[PDB]
Amino acid sequence: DLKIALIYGKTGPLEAYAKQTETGLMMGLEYATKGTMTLDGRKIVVITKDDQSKPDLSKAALAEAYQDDGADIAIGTSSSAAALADLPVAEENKKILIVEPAVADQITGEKWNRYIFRTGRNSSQDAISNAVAIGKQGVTIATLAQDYAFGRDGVAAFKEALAKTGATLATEEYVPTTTTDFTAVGQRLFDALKDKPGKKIIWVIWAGGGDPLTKLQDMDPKRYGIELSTGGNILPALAAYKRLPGMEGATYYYYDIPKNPINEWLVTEHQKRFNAPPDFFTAGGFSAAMAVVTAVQKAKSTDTEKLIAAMEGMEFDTPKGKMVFRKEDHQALQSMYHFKVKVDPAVAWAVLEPVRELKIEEMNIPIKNKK
Repeated sequence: DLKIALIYGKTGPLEAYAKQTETGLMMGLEYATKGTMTLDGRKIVVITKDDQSKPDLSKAALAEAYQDDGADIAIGTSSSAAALADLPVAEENKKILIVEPAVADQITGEKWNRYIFRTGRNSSQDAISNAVAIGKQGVTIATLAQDYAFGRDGVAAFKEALAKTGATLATEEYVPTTTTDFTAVGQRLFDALKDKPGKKIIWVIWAGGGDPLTKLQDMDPKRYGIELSTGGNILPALAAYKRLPGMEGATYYYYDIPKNPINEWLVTEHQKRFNAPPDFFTAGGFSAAMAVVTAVQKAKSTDTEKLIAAMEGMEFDTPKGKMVFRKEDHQALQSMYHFKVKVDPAVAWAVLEPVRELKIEEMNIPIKNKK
């Protein structure tokens, strides 16, 4: 009777992540309902739809969920390109789509509509949290990014947040997306910082292969008194960070950082069931579960207009503590975590030790959905 559709890239390149989203969603619904899978008398049923991270298949799966399966609400999807394609389907069917995990800023910006909410963090939250984490008086930063919208828009968001922190931005380098040799750009970055007083940091934003952090580290930035910094990542990706002891940045999640009853249960039970800790996608799927149950409980209905009214400005509890759907753009505001890398040779990933929890009010996330 409460029918939730999960759209996810169960097969294809994002398979591993999609499976984690599903695990988090089911564990979150279990937690929220004390294992009953019922809410105010309604049995909760989850319908999963594999979109193969293909946008045309995603649009069709979501329509099918709303129209054939009678889903009351949907959560999706793994690929930002698929999620962006899906947004008009929510509007056409007058049903809510809770976006999770897709991060693309445009989902709550230029391409947003009133039926779209998002529990996943957006790419602006990633960049901004990094600026707030590392930006202080006595710090000078140079940035390295790929020459494409993700890189440029990420550095733009970082730069705007950094301006209020007391840190100075010395230079911005943008290199072809396919760059694998960082010798030339590395030297420009080092030359831009080496004579500055105080602390000097190269902050990197990068998607895909190329391994700029390792390649810059191989050039020995410490000889110029320069530190490297980048955002956090999923556990398999953190293996590479074992080469960067003491590196700081900000992350969406690391299992051992948040200390709250929800995360405590999630971590303990996930380890018991699967012999591994929860990751980004697990935490986000859980957050989406909690958003749905809190909304339906508050609305006392699955009517879409009642759900929108209930969800705008709505606080809900997650493994990351409190999240709130901002009324204007329906983006979940949420904590982010300033970390410092610790290298434990017995652990497969670099350990992200807590420096500070960046609370919701510590980050100004721009509102970009005004047309």
